[PDB]
Amino acid sequence: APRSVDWREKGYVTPVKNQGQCGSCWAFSATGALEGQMFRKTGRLISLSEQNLVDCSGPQGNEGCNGGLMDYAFQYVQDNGGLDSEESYPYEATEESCKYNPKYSVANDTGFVDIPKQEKALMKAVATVGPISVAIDAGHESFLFYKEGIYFEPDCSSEDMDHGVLVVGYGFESTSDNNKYWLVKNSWGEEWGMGGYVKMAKDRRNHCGIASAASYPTV
Ligand SMILES: *[C@@H](C(=O)OCC)[C@H](O)C(=O)N[C@@H](CC(C)C)C(=O)NCCC(C)C
Repeated sequence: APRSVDWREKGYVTPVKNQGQCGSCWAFSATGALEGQMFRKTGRLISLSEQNLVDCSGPQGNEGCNGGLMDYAFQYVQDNGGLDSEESYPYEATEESCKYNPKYSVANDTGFVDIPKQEKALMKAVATVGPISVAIDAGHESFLFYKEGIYFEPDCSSEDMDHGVLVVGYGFESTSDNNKYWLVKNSWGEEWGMGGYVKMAKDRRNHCGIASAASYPTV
């Protein structure tokens, strides 16, 4: 695997979005990964509807603004046979009745792959697949008010993950102990962190659980 990967450099990643006051992180992490795989497949980068997932993927186990899972979202897209564009079904930060329209479907997937729960397995996936949906422990004020640099929270849990985000690459901080990081796309707007991104400690014992719930859709 390469020592450094950053899929934003190759056009795989839409601009940072903002979930607002809705527990819909799972939907944004899911659209992020599917946007990456659809771009690899077609060469077209098209923003996808988190609202479609919020309103319609209840049968697969998601709960709208009361949470969900990226794998459930990938299953909905497979079950449903498509997912609408962001443009045609824009984000509302509240759940309403399902309004999926196949006429505006711009994506599909055939399932998903759950990655083994090891950071080096996550590294290979990021290097060979593209952006990867992951779960992290985001429940600390150090993370809420994160500004820049490599985030490391000694109290972070590797099993109490609560926030779905997107790993778009990894790297190392030039000038050899605790220098590696994951490049993570968050869904809290472009003002949060580093243009919406956070560098999360890598190879420091699965910090904040980043490798415990990693997955991507198959297209
Ligand atoms: C994520 C979120 O929006 O928090 C940022 C404020 C949601 O809380 C959420 O869906 N969390 C989720 C696990 C993530 C995807 C790692 C969860 O708790 N799922 C179980 C709840 C059930 C509705 C599936």
